[PDB]
Amino acid sequence: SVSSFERFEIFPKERSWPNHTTRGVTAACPHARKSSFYKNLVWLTEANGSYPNLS
Amino acid sequence: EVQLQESGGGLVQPGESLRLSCVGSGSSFGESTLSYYAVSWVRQAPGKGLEWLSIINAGGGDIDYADSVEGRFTISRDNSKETLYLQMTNLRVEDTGVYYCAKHMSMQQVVSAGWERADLVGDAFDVWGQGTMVTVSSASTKGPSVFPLAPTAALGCLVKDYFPEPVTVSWNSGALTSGVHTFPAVLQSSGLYSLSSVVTVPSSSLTYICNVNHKPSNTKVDKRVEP
Ligand SMILES: *[C@@H]1O[C@H](CO)[C@@H](O[C@@H]2O[C@H](CO)[C@@H](O)[C@H](O)[C@H]2NC(C)=O)[C@H](O)[C@H]1NC(C)=O
Repeated sequence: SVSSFERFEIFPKERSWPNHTTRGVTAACPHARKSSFYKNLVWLTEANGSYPNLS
Repeated sequence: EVQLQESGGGLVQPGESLRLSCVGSGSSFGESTLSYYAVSWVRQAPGKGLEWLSIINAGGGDIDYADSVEGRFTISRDNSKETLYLQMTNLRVEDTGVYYCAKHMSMQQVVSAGWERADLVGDAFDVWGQGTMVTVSSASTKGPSVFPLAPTAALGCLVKDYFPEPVTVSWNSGALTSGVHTFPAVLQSSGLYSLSSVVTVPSSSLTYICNVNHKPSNTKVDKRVEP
């Protein structure tokens, strides 16, 4: 039970994680023949052989 | 790291076909073999620069080609064999050159983790093969003629008449690895290539031989060089 409820971009994907890879997808979560991921999360991964510290 | 070895090229008649193979070996970070990455073929014509031909992604998707080779050439990969392919058809004389196999930097999938990259990056080529040469010419192949160059000092080998490139020179199986000078070949007036190879030796003389290898004709010569 909610009086109100709205969804918003807490951490905008490309702008929030410049130094990590954000385009991770999985065959476990397929949408539209192709394989994708959750709509509200980001599978952050290494970028340029480095996973910088994150805060 | 990952190493790459093209193979399967040589001399073929115009309008014919030829299939180059690119074999991967070794692994980069996280035991990533070649099937983790996206690969491209890149050719180089004699004396010119680098031309990109086609790209394929790790899983075998997102194929694309350069307009100059679209319809004739076809890229593919047997990840079980960690091998890439380039099926060339209707070969034209300008297709002659050194065909390279080049891996793209970014990791595109990690299959056991169930992780893929949504896009195809196609970024820097951090690993290249030694190259395999494709010579498109209706001229017939002919074996090399080798003659000695007897004698700090100097002794040599004259590979007089052959077609087409390339040959492989190695004096006494790399014994003389200092001071060598395998000279760039020239195209003689007849129409067949010529080439000399030399090494510097001092007053001391020991026997010296040159090992010649011409792939397209099963030619292997260990010619002597006595005064
Ligand atoms: C990223 O964070 C880790 C820990 O969260 C840092 O690791 C420390 O590294 C120093 C050496 O630089 C060690 O003396 C410490 O023992 C490590 N742990 C901690 C808790 O400090 C790491 O240095 C950070 N990276 C950068 C570039 O600052």
